[PDB]
Amino acid sequence: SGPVPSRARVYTDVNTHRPREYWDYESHVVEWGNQDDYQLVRKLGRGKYSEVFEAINITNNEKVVVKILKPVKKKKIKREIKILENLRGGPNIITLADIVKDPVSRTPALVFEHVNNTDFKQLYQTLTDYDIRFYMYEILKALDYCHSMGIMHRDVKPHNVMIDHEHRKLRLIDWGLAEFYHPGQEYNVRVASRYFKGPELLVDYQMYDYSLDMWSLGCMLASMIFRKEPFFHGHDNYDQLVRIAKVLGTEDLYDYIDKYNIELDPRFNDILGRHSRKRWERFVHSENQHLVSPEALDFLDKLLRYDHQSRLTAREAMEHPYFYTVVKD
Ligand SMILES: COc1cc(/C=C(\C#N)C(=O)Nc2nnc(C(F)(F)F)s2)ccc1O
Repeated sequence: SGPVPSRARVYTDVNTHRPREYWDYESHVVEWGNQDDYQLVRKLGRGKYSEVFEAINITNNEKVVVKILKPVKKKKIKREIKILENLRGGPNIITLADIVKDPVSRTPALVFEHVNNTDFKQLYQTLTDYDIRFYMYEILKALDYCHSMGIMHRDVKPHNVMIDHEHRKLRLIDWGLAEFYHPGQEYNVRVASRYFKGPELLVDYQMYDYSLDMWSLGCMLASMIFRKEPFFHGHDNYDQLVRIAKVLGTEDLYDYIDKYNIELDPRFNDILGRHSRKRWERFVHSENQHLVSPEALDFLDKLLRYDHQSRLTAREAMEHPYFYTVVKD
């Protein structure tokens, strides 16, 4: 009895066949740079796990960004550092430039390339149909890369997608929640922002994979093309699943949990209800129709599936007709 196991349908065995040093981040040995190379200019932001500063690298006169990690498990720190080093140079992956020991926090400070960002409230108010297709494709490059390298991001959301719109430059950031995918491994479901959490997380299914990121990407896409941010706006993790079910319907939710022999929290008995699956056209109106096309809706439809094994992979997504109009390098 109990839930049915699951495996990724792609990149299943990447970490199996890479050497142990690649994924065994607990044994990684950090090469420290010199903290005096970087002069902090201003604080950019603060989160649960870090503070971020604009800085100058006074050895080359280049702007950088410094992420000073808040005290946390050595394991979580080494995990992020190892993942960043493994992915460095990949398409639209934020580039780790240095690692220093901050003298005040006495924790690692990660030094990254500087991206001249516009925060996603003003940007998302402007982006055209063409812009959204372009930047989605750029996100997909990053996701196929990290998935192909055995890593799931697990925190895909607008805040973690930096865009310097002037230079049409995109970087996927904050790999602090990212993990190595190992077939059969059970993972923490307390990942991703509420609004971007996949159904697998919301029904407490731990044996998930790269396809989690594709659900999150779908949530981003829906918010952008329908001009509703966030799209699934739950007030807590339970209501989050109810909001999803009011769109995707309850019958396919039950098919999903029945497939994996998953049982819903009895707390859903009085709040879930019975809901038909809705057609995506109902979210189209005169103020977002310029961002919507049959191709957009089909693409969105193929990302937002309950069954994590049924979602487009990043590579499959890049083959979708939605991207036919995007100029390719
Ligand atoms: C929060 O985690 C990260 C954050 C960042 C970078 C930024 C953040 N947050 C970042 O560069 N933010 C900026 N905000 N304004 C910038 C400006 F105005 F200087 F362009 S950069 C890079 C890697 C990370 O893992």
